[PDB]
Amino acid sequence: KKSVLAPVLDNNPIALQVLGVCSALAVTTKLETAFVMTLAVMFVTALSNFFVSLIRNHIPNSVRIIVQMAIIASLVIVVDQILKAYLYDISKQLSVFVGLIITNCIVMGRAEAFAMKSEPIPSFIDGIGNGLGYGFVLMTVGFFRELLGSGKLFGLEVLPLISNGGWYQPNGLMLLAPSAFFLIGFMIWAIRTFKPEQVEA
Amino acid sequence: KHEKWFALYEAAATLFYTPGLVTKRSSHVRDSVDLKRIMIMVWLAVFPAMFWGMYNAGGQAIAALNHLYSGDQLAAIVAGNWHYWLTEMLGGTMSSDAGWGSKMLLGATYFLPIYATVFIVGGFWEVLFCMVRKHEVNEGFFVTSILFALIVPPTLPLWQAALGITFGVVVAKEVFGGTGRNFLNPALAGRAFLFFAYPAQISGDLVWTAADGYSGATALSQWAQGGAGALINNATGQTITWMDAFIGNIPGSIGEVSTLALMIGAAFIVYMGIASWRIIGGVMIGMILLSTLFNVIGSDTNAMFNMPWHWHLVLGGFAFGMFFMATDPVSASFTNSGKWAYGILIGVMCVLIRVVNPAYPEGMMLAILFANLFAPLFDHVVVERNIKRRLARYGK
Amino acid sequence: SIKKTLFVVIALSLVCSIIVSAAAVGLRDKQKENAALDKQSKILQVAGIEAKGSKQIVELFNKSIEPRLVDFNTGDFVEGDAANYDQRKAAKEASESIKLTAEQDKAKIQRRANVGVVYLVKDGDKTSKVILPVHGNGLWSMMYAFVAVETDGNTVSGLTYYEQGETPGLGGEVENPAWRAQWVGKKLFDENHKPAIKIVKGGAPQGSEHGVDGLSGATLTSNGVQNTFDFWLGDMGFGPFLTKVRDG
Amino acid sequence: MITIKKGLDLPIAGTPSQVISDGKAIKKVALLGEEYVGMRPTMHVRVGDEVKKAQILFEDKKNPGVKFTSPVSGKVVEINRGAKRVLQSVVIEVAGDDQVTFDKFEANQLASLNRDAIKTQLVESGLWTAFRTRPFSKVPAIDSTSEAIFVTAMDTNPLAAEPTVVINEQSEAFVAGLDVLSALTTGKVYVCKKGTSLPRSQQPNVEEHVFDGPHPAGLAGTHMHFLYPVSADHVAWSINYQDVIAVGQLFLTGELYTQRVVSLAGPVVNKPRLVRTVMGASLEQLVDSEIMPGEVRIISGSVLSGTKATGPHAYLGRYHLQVSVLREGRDKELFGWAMPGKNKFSVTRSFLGHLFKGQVYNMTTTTNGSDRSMVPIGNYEKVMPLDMEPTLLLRDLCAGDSDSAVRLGALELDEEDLALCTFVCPGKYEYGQLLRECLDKIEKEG
Amino acid sequence: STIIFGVVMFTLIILALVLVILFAKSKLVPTGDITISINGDPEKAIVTQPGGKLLTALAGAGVFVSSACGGGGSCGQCRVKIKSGGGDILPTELDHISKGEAREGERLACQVAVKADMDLELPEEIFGVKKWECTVISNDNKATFIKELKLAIPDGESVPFRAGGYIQIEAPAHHVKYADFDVPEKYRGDWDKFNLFRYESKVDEPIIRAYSMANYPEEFGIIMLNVRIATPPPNNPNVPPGQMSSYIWSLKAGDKCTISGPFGEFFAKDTDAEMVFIGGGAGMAPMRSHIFDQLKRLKSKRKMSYWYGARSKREMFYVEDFDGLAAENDNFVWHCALSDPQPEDNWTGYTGFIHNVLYENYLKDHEAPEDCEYYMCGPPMMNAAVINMLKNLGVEEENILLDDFGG
Amino acid sequence: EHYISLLVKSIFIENMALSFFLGMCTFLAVSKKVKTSFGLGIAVIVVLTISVPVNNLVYNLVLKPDALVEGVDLSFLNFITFIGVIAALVQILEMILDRFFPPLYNALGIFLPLITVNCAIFGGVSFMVQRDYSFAESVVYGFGSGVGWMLAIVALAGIREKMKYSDVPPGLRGLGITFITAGLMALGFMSFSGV
Ligand SMILES: Cc1cc2nc3c(=O)[nH]c(=O)nc-3n(C[C@H](O)[C@H](O)[C@H](O)COP(=O)(O)OP(=O)(O)OC[C@H]3O[C@@H](n4cnc5c(N)ncnc54)[C@H](O)[C@@H]3O)c2cc1C
Ligand SMILES: Cc1cc2nc3c(=O)[nH]c(=O)nc-3n(C[C@H](O)[C@H](O)[C@H](O)CO)c2cc1C
Ligand code: FES
Ligand code: FES
Repeated sequence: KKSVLAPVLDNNPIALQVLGVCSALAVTTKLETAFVMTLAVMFVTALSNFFVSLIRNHIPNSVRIIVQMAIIASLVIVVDQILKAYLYDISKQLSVFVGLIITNCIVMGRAEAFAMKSEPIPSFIDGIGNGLGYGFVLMTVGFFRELLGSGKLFGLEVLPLISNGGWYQPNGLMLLAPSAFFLIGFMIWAIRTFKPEQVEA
Repeated sequence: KHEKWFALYEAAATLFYTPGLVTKRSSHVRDSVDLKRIMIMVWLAVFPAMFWGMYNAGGQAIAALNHLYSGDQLAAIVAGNWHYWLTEMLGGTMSSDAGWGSKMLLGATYFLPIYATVFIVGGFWEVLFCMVRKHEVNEGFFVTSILFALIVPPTLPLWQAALGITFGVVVAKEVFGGTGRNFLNPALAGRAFLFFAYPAQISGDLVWTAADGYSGATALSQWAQGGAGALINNATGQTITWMDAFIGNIPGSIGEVSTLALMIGAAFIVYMGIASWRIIGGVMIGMILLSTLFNVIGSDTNAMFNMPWHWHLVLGGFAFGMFFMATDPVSASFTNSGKWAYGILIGVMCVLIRVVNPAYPEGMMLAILFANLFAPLFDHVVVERNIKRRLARYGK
Repeated sequence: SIKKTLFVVIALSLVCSIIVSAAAVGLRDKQKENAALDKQSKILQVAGIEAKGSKQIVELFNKSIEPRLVDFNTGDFVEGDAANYDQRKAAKEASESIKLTAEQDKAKIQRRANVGVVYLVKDGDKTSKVILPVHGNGLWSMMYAFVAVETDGNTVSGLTYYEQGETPGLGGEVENPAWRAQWVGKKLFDENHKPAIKIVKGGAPQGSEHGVDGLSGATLTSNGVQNTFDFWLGDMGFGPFLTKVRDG
Repeated sequence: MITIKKGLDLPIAGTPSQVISDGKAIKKVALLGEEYVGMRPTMHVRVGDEVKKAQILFEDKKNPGVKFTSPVSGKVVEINRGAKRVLQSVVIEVAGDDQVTFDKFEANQLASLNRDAIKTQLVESGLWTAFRTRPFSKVPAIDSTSEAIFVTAMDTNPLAAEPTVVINEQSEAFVAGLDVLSALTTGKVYVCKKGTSLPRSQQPNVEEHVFDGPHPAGLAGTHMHFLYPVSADHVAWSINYQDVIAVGQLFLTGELYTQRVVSLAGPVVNKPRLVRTVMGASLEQLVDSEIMPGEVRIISGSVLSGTKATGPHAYLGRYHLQVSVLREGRDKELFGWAMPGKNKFSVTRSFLGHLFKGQVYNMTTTTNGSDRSMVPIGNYEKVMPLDMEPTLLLRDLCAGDSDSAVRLGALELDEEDLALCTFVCPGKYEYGQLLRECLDKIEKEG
Repeated sequence: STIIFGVVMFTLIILALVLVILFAKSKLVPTGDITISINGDPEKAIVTQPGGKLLTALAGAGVFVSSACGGGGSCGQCRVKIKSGGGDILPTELDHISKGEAREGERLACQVAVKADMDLELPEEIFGVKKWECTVISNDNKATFIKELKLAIPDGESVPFRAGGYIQIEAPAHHVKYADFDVPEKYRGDWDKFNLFRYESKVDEPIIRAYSMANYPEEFGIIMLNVRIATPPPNNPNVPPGQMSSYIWSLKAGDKCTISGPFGEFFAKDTDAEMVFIGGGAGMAPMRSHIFDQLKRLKSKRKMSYWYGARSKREMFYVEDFDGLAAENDNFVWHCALSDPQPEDNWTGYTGFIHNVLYENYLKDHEAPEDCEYYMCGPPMMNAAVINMLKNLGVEEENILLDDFGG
Repeated sequence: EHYISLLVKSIFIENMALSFFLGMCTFLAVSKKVKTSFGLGIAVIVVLTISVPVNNLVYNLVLKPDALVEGVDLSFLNFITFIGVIAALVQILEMILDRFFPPLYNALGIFLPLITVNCAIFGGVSFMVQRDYSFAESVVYGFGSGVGWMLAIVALAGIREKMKYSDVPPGLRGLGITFITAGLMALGFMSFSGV
């Protein structure tokens, strides 16, 4: 339990580490896409970590990148096939970042730092925990962005819009690039104020 | 008690009276210039622009109302908007025969609320940051607030102004340490926040004239639509001459319209040395060069290609941005050659956005932000060349 | 030991290869249905037919919608795999597309497919309306839409912008149900058989035969829509086909 | 020859009469510990000890072999130490005439003396402390040598003495000192002066360079930047004209020469003028009965770069050849920052004062504002004639970036060089202290 | 059919990529074993295959480099002079190596990656590292939390060390219980109070630690160490106890202990200035080595004072030796300050913290405290207090020598 | 020609860093010194201009639907066929530089490890695939994307060097202020969005 929750606030992959930022600023526009991305990242990272741990003893070590990318890419391709089969609209919304999950620095970070020198079960659980932390950041950013940019949560109208005879005027910036940057920065600010040990000297 | 308010109290005490501080070391005699006087000089430089902006906004609103409505209908609308009947109660008249006094009063009714809201909200954020961080309140917020209030449509909602100034002060300035420690322009940061977050209230045809129910495109949009021949003032039905744009008798933000008032204030501050004439010269050089290039190339489908440089100067917020926004010293480059490059980049980028960017009729703010991003690179190039000279002992 | 490294990488690239290839091939058929049902649902929505769920969508689309291919140059029906026709891909190839000049390219589309796909909605054994896919360049990105034309060939029964990248609130109002519903009852052509649908800036007069209110503060997107409807109803667009529909 | 156009001449009222007179008798002299950069004293005397003219008072732990000798013969009365037992000063009450003599040579052989002999005599007499290595403004090491010794024969500091007047009466001593320096230097001696004629040394090593322009032209750092650019591996020594006269007198008469001509000046000096005194003369006694009533600040050296003369530090500096007395500007004015500055001096043109050309301002010590973050408006570039980017270097100094500051030329600057940048700073930053901190960090890490 | 074609194309592409990588590695990367010259002697030149850190290659050879943090580049005790090769200095090294030493060529072997021919100028001390399997003479308690480990070197030989130096003791995997420790009843009060006997230490792999000597060079044939028990802190009792400290406290007479060295960098300055020694806890070990070395070997006449901080009388030790030195040497004096003397101590001397007593009694009236050389070693709190007090007295950091135990 | 328009699109209008949030982990990490940021920019330029055309060839000659055997498309092997090629080319470039071009290896090869299978490279190649680009167009697009990414990272490095004087609140120091700076950079860079 401690290791699963460790990368949520104590060692968050995006707040403390800088892994997985690229997907955070792109798929957070909607909570549906953000949540599906969290699930996909958790699944891919956990399975890749488990397999790499299973093959953590006999690897070329000369094409290390090729081998540790083959498993990740196969898993990401299978996940892409599933997402295009089930939840095709979500796959379309994710656009190209479904593929980028192979290069998502979280997966390699936990494949090399942990899965290469750990037992398969703890490697899988650590991958699940890191995916959970990344998805926590993703869901917070996406919640704020969707709520303040469309007045909707998971596609359900929460704040009535003037265009639909409501009262709330959507904030367009929440649907653009800088909003994700600012939200991540301020979330890091809050996390590091509540956890001063992470403050950088 | 009340120590938590000390940071604010001192700000008042230092504002009314100069501190009795004396030099402790280094040079025992200091220059009479202080940040307070520089900020107040910049604040006074836009006073002619602010007053003429109020007058122009009032005149445009009155002309549009008289051109649209008449008779009892006019009275009804005058009773429907608090600006109009507040002007009436104060002695002003909404009729076409209104003098300069009534127009200025209506412009005040439209501007003073925005300026007051911006000042209060931004000052609350600044003072909150100072008290929480045990800093001393700076005077840059005065210039930031006035400039932000002078670059928004007269019909901007008060809450939108509050959000814009909050973004410009907190995200762009305070998180970077406050006055003198940021790299972006707070006023333009807030204006861009409003530009990209609530484009409906800071763009189009229904916001640049204070007359409710009136839809009129500005000079820049009209030029883009149909070239120089399309520059017609619907409210008065009279063509917008170059002199009209230069004086500032056109729809637009409060204080941006008049190139003459901005020229006077900019000349005063530039003579005082507060504003870098190198940045202004660079902006002029870039705008002139790119405008002449586009004119030479020409275009049968894009009218903007045929706009002369002098029309670029007097249209939109080019003058205001060049004088009181491009000259922001903190966001500008810190080297003279870097200042020239920064100004040239600002001018070129503004002309590019004006001409070859259909989405944005004007690109002064976007150009300034883009050049703010790259001013450190010009500084880096200049210092690298200087260091290369130094390592050669200056050829000695 | 290069031997062991090569053997292990080969075995890995065999097992993961089998997994990936089997997953891709097995789901390939399903990928087609899932991709198609979105456009089918959009056709049902514009057609005025209500459908919920994939099964209902496919059933109703097969029961009531007949896709067909039309030649723009001659405005006549042609034989082909209309159900499996990709107009977007066809427009990108010189064999099944033509390059539009500056004068003819009113909608600012680089290439126009030689053969387009329409959808006949038939209440019974006879067609009740025709859904035409019309697309044109907007302010930010290409906007695609379906327009429902009555059998008379002049009246528009509905409109839906199923693909449009524009600023929400300003340019995204094409998705607003009220603006789309404002198109119902409008006439595409005038008495002379010339395009007449106009997007009036500032609000069209009430009851106008061809006047539709433009998007507020979004003159550029409205101009793009007007250019789209003027080009696609012209001689080089669906004009001849609509004339044939008018005469049967 | 070399003309400076970027600078600022402070027009402070009370310019010296440029006539040398006899100053008040001095019955107390002192040596200031903090006047020397990076000096950790090892005391050789105690309170009540009797010292001769050139008897060692304390030695340098960081610079072994460097001897700080007394300026006058007398009895040590006190050894003032401040925070952390830092040697604030050593005070000697003048008494008697006992002196320590050295070798004396004729003027026709000073150019042919061995370098080691010159170094030994200078170090023993304590005159070696006159020199200053530019990269860090420290006294040169005993065994070290330099290929560029800069004789600052010009004084452009506000209310500064005219070096021509002082030199004309000690021409023989100045020429002897120039010859001694020419023999001492490994390379050349740079006599940086104004257009006015000064005594010339026939030695080819000595070269005269004319610098014309505002105050910065008269600082040693500017001369080195324009003639012998300095770096970590290129060290240039600096010495003032009066110290050159002292060297000449030491090598001619064989006795330490401590007489100096210092300009007593300032808005509150009744009769500003050049007065003869001794090294480290007591400023409290020097300015006795020569100051207007009121609270005033006495400064050793120029107002732009000087030391407050109060308590332990109320003694003439080793490298200071001028006393400036200012008024304490502790009065608070209502909206004083918004009034038309008819009597306000500023590098910018935001005050009416600049309109009245030729005006003289009774400048006080008031900061004319509060501490604020640096907001460049081009003042630093206006007042910095060196081939540097002053604004970015000052930002480096403020941020403590020692490496970046060095890359931009911090090694070539002394606290006096940045005095004008401190003067024209809207934020009221004391760049001298920041530069000294950065240089100390560089020396410690290096 | 599609599956097979896709599979074969997949295998072909991956195999081609990996084959290109392998062929490039073979043709481009010289597999020839690297050679590093140590001190310029051909005999000491070490031929090691590419890969690994410099510290491992040096340890494999006959030259041993002191290392505490290991392969982390954190302690900085493995500094080496790399005249050529090794590339640039990585950022982590600069944290422990200053710019001037970087110019000289000081680098961390544990952090330096061996990838090309390198030239090294390791000193004689690092070159001349020797090991001994000494026999434990006695491990009696000299205080509540300090034990004196006496080691008889084999064959009566002596470690060629210098006063203030230290050695490195290595321990294998073991298991010890605090109950087994032979703690005299006189020193069992605190152990019983805090139930310190509960703790047990288990080590699964060989480890090595540093420890200073309590004997000066002429004390032939013996090595004396003052080892403090690194018990878990009271605020964190459940954390594992000190590994090496517990291991040494578990040793008894006749046990065999493996040591290596000598090492050290805290050495007396060669000057005639006065010397002020400040000691706390285990700091008595190195400290003693100096004073005796100053009087027995060097026979120096420098004025010397020693000041030891302690809690109670029982915490003190070596009283007879220092008292005899003071009686036989008029230029040496010593004092002990007890922070909390016990009623049974019947103490009438200095009380409180050592730094306060030293300042009030000696440095306050000292005419030139800055001219004295201060050697100091003790607990981190005492260390910080003493350093702050001395700095407030104007003593430069050079005159202040600290033997930081890392506590 | 159309190549110049494509280059300007890939540099300014379509910026891989700010407009697409690609390479942020490295873009927000090594964006501390202008020199290192410039070096990584050159490395990204080289890797992109070498990978985009090679992957374009592989896609147009092997993975293109109905290009080897009629009735079969190997589109499901896109992501991996690109990632493996990118990794192989990056490592090969590193090794050739280290053996033949020591100065280039130190200037460029040092930063390749970070670039290996980097997010930006795969993003650029996948965007190339999502569109129809010829070999010359692919080369121009890759070089332009690399130059735009270098521009963004170098500008951020310069901004951070300038910020060295800033007094950032604790907690925002380091990553948080860098994120806010990147957000402001994107706000500035959206000027070309309408183009
Ligand atoms: C040059 C030098 C000379 C030295 N000389 C001496 C000397 O003369 N005498 C001497 O006694 N020492 C000396 N030392 C220190 C010695 O090397 C050891 O640091 C010390 O003896 C501790 O030994 P240990 O391995 O048992 O402690 P460690 O195993 O390092 O334990 C450290 C402390 O932390 C606690 N701890 C362990 N794990 C945790 C955890 N997870 N959380 C919290 N706390 C934890 C332990 O209980 C213990 O109290 C010297 C060091 C150096 C560098
Ligand atoms: C000549 C001058 C121009 C300024 N222009 C602006 C501006 O356009 N916007 C703004 O917010 N602050 C402006 N300021 C105030 C301040 O310098 C600016 O906010 C800095 O970016 C932060 O202090 C200006 C100050 C001066 C002296
Ligand atoms: S072993 Fe610690 S620095 Fe190398
Ligand atoms: S750079 Fe790390 S996820 Fe893209």
